[PDB]
Formats: sequence, structure tokens, C-alpha cells
Amino acid sequence: ATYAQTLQNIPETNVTTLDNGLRVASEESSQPTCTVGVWIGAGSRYENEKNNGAGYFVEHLAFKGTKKRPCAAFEKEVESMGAHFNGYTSREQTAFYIKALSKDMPKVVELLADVVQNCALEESQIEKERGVILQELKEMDNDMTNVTFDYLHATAFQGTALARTVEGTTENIKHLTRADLASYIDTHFKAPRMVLAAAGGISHKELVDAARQHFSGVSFTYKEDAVPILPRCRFTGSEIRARDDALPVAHVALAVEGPGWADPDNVVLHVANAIIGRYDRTFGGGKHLSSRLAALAVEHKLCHSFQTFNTSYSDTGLFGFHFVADPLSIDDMMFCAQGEWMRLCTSTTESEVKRAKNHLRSAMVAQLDGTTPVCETIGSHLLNYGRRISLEEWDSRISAVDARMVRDVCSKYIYDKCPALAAVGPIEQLLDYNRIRSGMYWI
Amino acid sequence: IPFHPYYSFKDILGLTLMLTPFLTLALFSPNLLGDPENFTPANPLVTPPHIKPE
Ligand SMILES: C[C@@]1(c2ccc(Oc3ccccc3)cc2)OC(=O)N(Nc2ccccc2)C1=O
Repeated sequence: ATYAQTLQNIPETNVTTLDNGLRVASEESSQPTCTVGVWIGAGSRYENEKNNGAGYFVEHLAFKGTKKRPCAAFEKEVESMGAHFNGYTSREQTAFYIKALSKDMPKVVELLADVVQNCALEESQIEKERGVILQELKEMDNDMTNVTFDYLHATAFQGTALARTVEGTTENIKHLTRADLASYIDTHFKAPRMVLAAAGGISHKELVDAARQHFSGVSFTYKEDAVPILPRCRFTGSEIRARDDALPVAHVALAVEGPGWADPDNVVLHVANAIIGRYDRTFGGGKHLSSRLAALAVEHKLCHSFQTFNTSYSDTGLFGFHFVADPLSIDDMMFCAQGEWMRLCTSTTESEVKRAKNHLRSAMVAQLDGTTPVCETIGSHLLNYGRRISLEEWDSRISAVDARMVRDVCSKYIYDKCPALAAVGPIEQLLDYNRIRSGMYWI
Repeated sequence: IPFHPYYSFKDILGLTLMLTPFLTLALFSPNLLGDPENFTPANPLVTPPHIKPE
């Protein structure tokens, strides 16, 4: 059994569309346990100034009970069957999924449908969650990494929809109405914009059957079955500096505009990010790590950690890096980090990509380690590519990448571009934008 | 802020701004500031009527 053969012998992903426009996909295995859920193409980006934080507010009630079954009843039923009910809401994507015994795939599907369609939106529960959410905002306000990424979007996409955070504003949370949440749900949780995904030991035909039975409510007009294209979010080379010398370490995030899901270049960017990789003070590897930046970080004690990223979206994305450092080592870190980015565009090696490619393969294989992670892939894939992409296709694409390709693609999105910068904490040593902007050319 | 490029650029600008009058004077009015008396070889026995410094 060779890597290739194992990739080809992986069960295919089945997809079937209902008349209402919903899509049902699943990957079959021989596991007594499974995961199934509905991936909705909704999120903060779809909200506006008045209902920002609604999709999040909803994410809080999506588990507090439906019309057919109030809170206690809803919970008991799920708990008593050993099933796990989780989910999340992001900027362009939302999800509600359940982990359970394949033996219950059908009852689950019924439960899912009931959650996405008949949420009780208990008037009293709403005021109760209003206070919970407000506490979660204070908890997250201490999460530098997330404060930093929020700020990164706040400036990189200033003036637009991606600038908003997923959780929403304090004013919105304090005044969102039972009607607003309701409106949100009806406006966005719609068949053509949803995907019923499942993985494990399940019959695609049994899945699609229960699907037909519970995901009904078809649409009449044309405006109800058309998936709205969102208005473009303008990228802006800029920076937001939130200084507080009272914080122990500083977080910095720099990024250029990314291509967006459908673009093939993304395979190259991910290889590129693989070369620079990531690091943190507990990587036993130490000073021998392959990632040059990681090596320098260790030798010069440049940071506590650093990480690259290539966040995608429908029509845009953020390609960059983030690091945490002591107030006195920020400048050298940023220096080396930008240095490496220059190296990418200019002097990438075949060896470098050979390694990065292997690293990338095992990384994609890791994101399919369990029923939930695989289910997440399916949901996301159909929702972003409108079709599942096998590990064999990815590997096909990854294999085509070479040093020259990395250089051209990287030169394309990085070289001499105006980045977006977010710095939080004791950031006095971080030099100005103009200085950083110069680190964008020559290497 | 870092001296470069803020003040390196500001300084180079200030340089060319003052360099114009300097060159204009030197190239269009070379003798505006000097005493015509200095175009006459020093004479130990005759002192100029109106000795005036730069
Ligand atoms: C250019 C000049 C000059 C430059 C700097 C000076 O300042 C001082 C330098 C040393 C000692 C005292 C003053 C003074 C004169 O040199 C010079 O010979 N003169 N001419 C002059 C004419 C009449 C009286 C006194 C001087 C200057 O103006």
C-alpha cells in the first residue's frame, strides 16, 4: 500500500441536491460513530451596522431549544443519547454539527433541521444570553491573538464588511431584538445556502432520505433560491497600533491581500507558508529547525512564538504572519520575518519546496483525522468550491509546485505591496509604517 | 520617529530650498555681497575712505 494507492482507494464523497436547493454530501467509512451537521454560508460579513453580532447571538440560542421541543427536553434528548452538540459562527461561514452513533444518523438529521428551522428564540432566553455574550466579550478582550486578528481585519478591510468582528458590537448586543434574530435566521439559514454533511458509518441514501423528510420547506419565488453575491471588501495597506506598555508581551500581525478560495494560487501560498512555517518556545527541535525564521528566533530569542497564515474567503483573503515578542525584540523579529518573506519571492530553493510540500501533504491529511474534521472539510468544500476536493487532487496540485512557482506567486502577492498591520501591547520598538513598507522590497 | 526617512527626506528638501537662493546669488549676482574695494590690490599707504566689514 503506497501513499498514492491509499489516496485513490479513499471512498468518494457523494452529493445530491434536493428540490428546495439544499445539498447533501457525505463520505462513507466503516465507523460505528459519526458526525453530521449543516454548514451554512452565513456570518458577520452578511450582517451590517445594525445587526452585527446577530449570527453570534443566534449561535447562542441554536441550542437552547426549538418549538417542537423546549430547552430541557431538547438537551435531555441529545445528552441521553451520548451525542455531542457543537458549532460555530465566523465571518463567511456558520456551522452546527453533532457527533453520535451512526445508528442515530437519522434522528440527528431531524434534530439538526429542527434547530436551523424552528429555533424557539425564547424571549426570556434572549435577555439571559445577552448577559452571557457580554461576558464572553470581556473574556475574549484578553485574548491578544484574537484581539490582534480582529484589529488586522478592522484595518485591512476598513470601511467594509470584513472589518466587523464575528461577535459584534456592545451596542448591538445590548439592543438586538427577538425580531432581529428571527429576521437573521429567515434571511440567511436557507436551503440553497446550506450543506448537510456527514462522515462515518452512514448510508448516503439513508442520509438523503431523512434529509428529504426534514429539510423540506421549498421556496416559491426566484429571490428565495438565488444565493446572493456579497459586495467586495476593499483591502487597504494600513496599520492600527493599540499600545499598552502594561501588557507583558507584544502581538504583531502583518498581511497582504489574498486571492480568495477558488484561486489555484492558494496551493502555492500554502506551500510558501510551509517553508516559513511556525514556532513557539516549546519546539524541542530548537536551533535545528528547518524554518530559517524559526532557527533565527531560537538563536536570537526573537519571539515567544510566530505563525504564518493564508486565511481565505469568497473573493479575498489575508496572507501574513503573527508573532508574540518581548517589547525589546520586536524590531529584530519583524526584520527577520520580513526578510524571509523577501527570500520567498526572491531566492526559494527546490529543497525548500520539496520539504514544504511534504509538510503540506501531511498537514492536509491531518485535517481529516476524525469524523468531525472530515465532515468540516466536506461542508466547507461544497460551500467554498461547490464540490469536494479529494486528497488525491490536492496532492496532484501540490506535486506540481516548484521553487520558481513559489517565487512568482509570492512575488505576485507580496513583493512591493502595502501591508496591513496590527500591533497590540508594548509596541514602542516597532518602527513606523514607512520603515515596514520598505521591508517589502529587495531581499 | 526614526530619523530615516522622515528627516532625511525633510533635510534633503530643506537643502534644495536653500540651495536655490545660494546658487541664484552666486550665479546671477556674484558680487552683490562683496566690497568693490577688494578688487584693488592691498596698498599699505592708502586706507579706503569707507572701511566696511562683511
Ligand atoms: C570677514 C571679516 C570678519 C569675519 C569674522 C569676524 O569675527 C571675528 C573674528 C576674529 C576676531 C574677532 C572677530 C570679523 C571680521 O574679515 C575681515 O577682514 N572683515 N573686514 C573688516 C572690515 C572692517 C573692520 C573689520 C573687519 C570682515 O568683515
